[PDB]
Amino acid sequence: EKPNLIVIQTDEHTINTLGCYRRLVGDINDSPWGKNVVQTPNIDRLAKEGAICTRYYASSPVSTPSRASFQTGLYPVSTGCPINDMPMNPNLITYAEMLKRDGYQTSYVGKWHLGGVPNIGRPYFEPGYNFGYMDRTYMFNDGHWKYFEIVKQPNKIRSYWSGPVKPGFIHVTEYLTDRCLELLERDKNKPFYMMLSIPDPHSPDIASEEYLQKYINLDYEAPETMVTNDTDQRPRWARNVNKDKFDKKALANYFAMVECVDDNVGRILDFLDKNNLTDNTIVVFTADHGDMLYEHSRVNKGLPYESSARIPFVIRYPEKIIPGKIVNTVYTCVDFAPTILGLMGVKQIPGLQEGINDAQAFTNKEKNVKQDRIVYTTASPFNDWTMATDGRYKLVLSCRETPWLFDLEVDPDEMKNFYNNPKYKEIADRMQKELIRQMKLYKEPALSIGLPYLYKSTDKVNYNPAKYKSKVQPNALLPMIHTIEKVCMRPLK
Amino acid sequence: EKPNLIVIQTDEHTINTLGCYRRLVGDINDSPWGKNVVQTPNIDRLAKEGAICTRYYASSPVSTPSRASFQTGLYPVSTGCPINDMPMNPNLITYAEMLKRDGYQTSYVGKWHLGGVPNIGRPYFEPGYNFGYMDRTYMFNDGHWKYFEIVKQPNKIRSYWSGPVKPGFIHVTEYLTDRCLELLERDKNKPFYMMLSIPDPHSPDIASEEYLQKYINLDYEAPETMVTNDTDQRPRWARVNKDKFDKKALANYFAMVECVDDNVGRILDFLDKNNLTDNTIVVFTADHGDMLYEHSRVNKGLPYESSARIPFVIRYPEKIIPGKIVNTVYTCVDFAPTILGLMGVKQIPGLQEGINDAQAFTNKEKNVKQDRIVYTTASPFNDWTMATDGRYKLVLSCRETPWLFDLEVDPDEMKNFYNNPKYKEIADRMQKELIRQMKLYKEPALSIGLPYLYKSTDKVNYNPAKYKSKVQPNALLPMIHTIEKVCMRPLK
Ligand SMILES: [Mg+2]
Ligand SMILES: [Mg+2]
Repeated sequence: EKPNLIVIQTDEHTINTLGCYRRLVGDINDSPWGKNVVQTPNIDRLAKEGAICTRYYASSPVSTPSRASFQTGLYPVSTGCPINDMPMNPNLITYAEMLKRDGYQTSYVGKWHLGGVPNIGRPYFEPGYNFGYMDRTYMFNDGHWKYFEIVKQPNKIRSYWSGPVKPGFIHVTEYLTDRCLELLERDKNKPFYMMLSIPDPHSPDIASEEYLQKYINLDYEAPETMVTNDTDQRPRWARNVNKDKFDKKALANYFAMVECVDDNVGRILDFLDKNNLTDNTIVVFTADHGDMLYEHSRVNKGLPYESSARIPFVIRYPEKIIPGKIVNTVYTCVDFAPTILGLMGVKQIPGLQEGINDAQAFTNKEKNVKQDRIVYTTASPFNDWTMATDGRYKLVLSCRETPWLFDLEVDPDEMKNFYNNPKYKEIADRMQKELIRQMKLYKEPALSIGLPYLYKSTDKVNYNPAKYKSKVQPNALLPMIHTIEKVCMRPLK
Repeated sequence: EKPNLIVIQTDEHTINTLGCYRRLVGDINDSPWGKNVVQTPNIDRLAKEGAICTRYYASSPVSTPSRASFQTGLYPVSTGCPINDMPMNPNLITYAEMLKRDGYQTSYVGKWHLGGVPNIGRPYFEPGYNFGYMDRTYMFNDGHWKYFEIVKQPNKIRSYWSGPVKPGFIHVTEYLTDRCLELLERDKNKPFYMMLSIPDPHSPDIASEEYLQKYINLDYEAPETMVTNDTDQRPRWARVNKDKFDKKALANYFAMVECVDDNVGRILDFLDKNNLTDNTIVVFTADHGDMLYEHSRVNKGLPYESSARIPFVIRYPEKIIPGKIVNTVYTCVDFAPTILGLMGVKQIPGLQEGINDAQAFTNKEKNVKQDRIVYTTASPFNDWTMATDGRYKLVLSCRETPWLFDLEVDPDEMKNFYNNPKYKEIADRMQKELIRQMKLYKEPALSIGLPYLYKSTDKVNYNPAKYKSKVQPNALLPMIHTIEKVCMRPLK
């Protein structure tokens, strides 16, 4: 009996907003922002009835590069899309194409960000190459709107970022979930692969008023990693919101968005239970990247810090995954395709897979799983930092700062550098040798660009991003391309 | 046994630079520019040994839209790329994909213009989706550079617009022809489909000195269709005066065509030596033509015959009788259905907005003519639409009142017959068909709400800026271009 696959992805979602991750490091009611943190009962069910990954990271803490690595089993340079808005190479084979080729009905509902399509001020559905997704009716490339209006039935939709909900407006999280439930009912009696990518926790921290009412008046605490000018000891790749400008209204909005998400994940899980698909359906809860959310005095920033770099990875496969399993092995989005295809018995993406198939970690009987492994992450807009982690030690190399070594056992809040401590010399050496080796193997763009990285603490910063930029002539035809995309390619009539 | 397919396509190539088309309308040594016109012996061989199409037009007289229509059997709006630099829909099936599905080894050497990839100052090889093409090593998206230099063997090339020529420099036409022949030798004993798209005629008009010396000092005459500021009676959609005629540019254009024709001979000589002529279909065509000083215009995509018409010569010795002339009107939308019908290959699944007229080439008629009207569209601004039955050409526009052309009575297209009472019924039946086809093929002008004039009494009230969009610039493009040059398409 071929297992079904449902992947639920969020955008800019910090693991600290999930109770499953907060309980792993302490009380579920303690958070960087205190006790009024959002509770995630429905997502936490997947952890309780399955496996939680404590060291899952984005290949790059930016949307397009991470999403690309999740589909391809490849680092962002080999996907064609290391920067946002770049098209993913249409010739590359995705895990969805492998599922399609094994007789699976494939559907994507939500934000793609891999099609390279223009912004038309409204959701751009069916964007770019299918990449193995048969139903892309409710797949749109990019947008931060919170409300949708349905002008024509298929997917002719007007989008709105803010404002009260007008009479025919639907909150996007509910809409996309409602659409996914419909496709799930149609394919419940066949091998099906559904991916719902919800964009809500993302940047425009604007939430539904029925969710905001529950958080706007509550009290929140500024994260203890927040800085003041005289207490700023952060690396320069992270030097912004000082403790004085911590915004509790934006925090309440983010918490309200996460509750809408968890409620809507529950409707998907309630459906599976009612239609008896829980046992033979693999459910994954994940995100493209996380959010600093005022931690380290940063917000919405692609950083090697845990809150931004780390992504939630919770998987429930009742048949082959024991409940309460914790996988501590370090992983990136490059590992998803080989691992998910191995777990489902499906053939691997042919040729180069720069990741590992660790389906054994979930299929074995060990309640706590850890393998000795190092993984590397990359910076998206400017490739200005690189990072390697073994689970406890995190090494950051940059053209904007001298090397930084973090110890999560001794300093979980990543507030101190241990690179120059002679007691950590062997660790630093091992981590630096691996980062350089992985940088060369996975074609780190910084090496091709010749960025001035500092591999020694004696080095000085000499970096102007302008020298590595290629100024570009503006296309005079784009004003007319935008018109034909709106009125001809994606018409509201 | 499955026939081979070789398609040779040029860029911005007027039919009047081909002697096959010049002899169908007058003397071969008679041109709008005089008797010093380029002679095209090798391309003329395909007309003599096969069929010539007297009324073949581009779907849109602009590169990306016409190229997309040729591959997909669809008008440019349905290809995803009605305008240049827009990418073709990667989900669409091409005739190459249908050939790949029937065992054909498929290859493209030259300019694609459908991948939507960025300009990197050098050729961008392997551009975007394969679209049924299995060898795209020498397929580059866009660029009209005259010389290539090979830094690293596969496809790592630096490009020159026109240099004093250094030792490593290879002229693009010869380079691309050299690579096609290398791929043709490797697949000669298997069913093969090769397309060679040469960008040469389309250009900043710069030819190799070996070919330019043959034309730079000769004498050329300004076309009689040229106008002065005081004798201009052209439609406003076409509004280079005489005296701004550039014979040096013309010489460069003719020298470019002679290099092309010589290089087509090498492909034809290869087929003859390897005995592949009889079971290989060879097609010579172009995306669109060039006004080349005719109607006092040079490179503008217009409904005039020099821009709108495309060369279409086809030789299949097994099924096509030598000397055939097909006068049925066609657009590039018709190629895929017809080529697949001719090769006995499954038609592209789903909607085809064109016809499979392989019977016209296979039949016993030396002069084929069936009643049909076809339509062409304007690429950048959808400002004009055209319909033709072969003799009468109707142009509708937002910049001018309706224009009816009679190519029997006025082959130089200088007069309007729409408001001639003898042509009232023909104009009415032509306009009805244009509007019917415009609605059927989703003409963008109707969707944009452009102010098209459907009566001679109408007045032009059109502001293009009212229909154009506001475009914010992308901050990331500077860094994306660096990644493309150093990571995606490196010279090292
Ligand atoms: Mg982002
Ligand atoms: Mg052009």
